[PDB]
Amino acid sequence: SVGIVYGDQYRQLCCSSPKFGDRYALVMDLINAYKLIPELSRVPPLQWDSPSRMYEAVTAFHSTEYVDALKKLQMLHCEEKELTADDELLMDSFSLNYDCPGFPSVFDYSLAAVQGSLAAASALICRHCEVVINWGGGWHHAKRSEASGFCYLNDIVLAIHRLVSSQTRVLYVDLDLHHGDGVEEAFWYSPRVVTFSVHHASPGFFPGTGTWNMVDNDKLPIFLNGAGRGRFSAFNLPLEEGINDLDWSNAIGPILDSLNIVIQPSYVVVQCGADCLATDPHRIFRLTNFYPLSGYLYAIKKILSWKVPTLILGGGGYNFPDTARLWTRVTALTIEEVKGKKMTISPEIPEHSYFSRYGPDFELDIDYFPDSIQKHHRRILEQLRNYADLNKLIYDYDQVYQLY
Ligand SMILES: [K+]
Ligand SMILES: [K+]
Ligand SMILES: [Zn+2]
Repeated sequence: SVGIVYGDQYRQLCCSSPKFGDRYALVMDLINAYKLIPELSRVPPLQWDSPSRMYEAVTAFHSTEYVDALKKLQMLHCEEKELTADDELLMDSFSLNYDCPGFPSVFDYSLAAVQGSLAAASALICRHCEVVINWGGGWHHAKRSEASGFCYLNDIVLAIHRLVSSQTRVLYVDLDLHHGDGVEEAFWYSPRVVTFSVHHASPGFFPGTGTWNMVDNDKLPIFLNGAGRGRFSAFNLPLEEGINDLDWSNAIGPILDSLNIVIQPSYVVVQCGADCLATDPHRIFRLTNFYPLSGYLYAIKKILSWKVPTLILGGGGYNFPDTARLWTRVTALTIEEVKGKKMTISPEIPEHSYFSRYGPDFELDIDYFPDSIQKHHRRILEQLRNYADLNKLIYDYDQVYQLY
């Protein structure tokens, strides 16, 4: 069965932030408008028996000082008076400012994503669901003691921790426009959680990592890829702007297949940030949600074909209607692949709460008309072999080679 995280309180909290506003409501309501909810298993967000238990859970990754500061940020933003100079300095020291501002619900909002992704992980662990979706989660940039890119708590890292602690190996796949730095860092030293991010990278583009390592020497630059026992276990594919569905699919396809073959993961966690869409305000990549093929749908279908318990998460995407259009198709596709039953989504957006937001055409398709990679493939193939050799993994080097 395919599970999805939702709930009345969950929805309210996920819609309480200034940056993402009511995005989660549009997503879930569009899924509902397409009559998909009865096909899905409702997974309630996790709750804790006490403040201490909650704190224990979140500090499994985050520092106590950082969690304390994030809690204080909420309290301060629920008061009339301005922050003191000392409190400003404190918040700045955790990057709780700039693109990670405070707001009255900042702690509750951030924690909600954690509640949802932990619950999703548990439903996979006890085998209640074969796949679980959490469109309220996917906050890949949050660090141990730093907020980053409107990510305050890293629900992904905490969920993966739960999965690995349930030998267990986890494959993390980050499809967002931006490098999955927080998750990559969290597992930099662990061979058990392999991370793979495909993203745009270019000078001055956030967050700046996931590409060639810039250092003071004249040698050709190279990629960092993990450390200690985690050497070779962090994979990255930076792509130039403008890439379309087909080229993006061909770029990541062989990599995904080779990773599954070599790693043989017990769980897959996929971050499906929707900011690669051609209609995203970034205007960097040109992916679509087309399903006659959308790069996103191509990747998800491939991952699902592995029949490995899978967690599907959200992430970036500041065009709310088109993010909803994409995730609705991802959800329908997941039902179809898992349950082996056909879904017939009307090409026309059905009347519902937010119908008006889908102008002007009101169709399910987004309103859009559509050497380096070979070098990356060779590099990645070499890294995969290196990872396998270091971890004494069994597999056919030629079969994997033939994938590319
Ligand atoms: K990414
Ligand atoms: K790793
Ligand atoms: Zn992003």
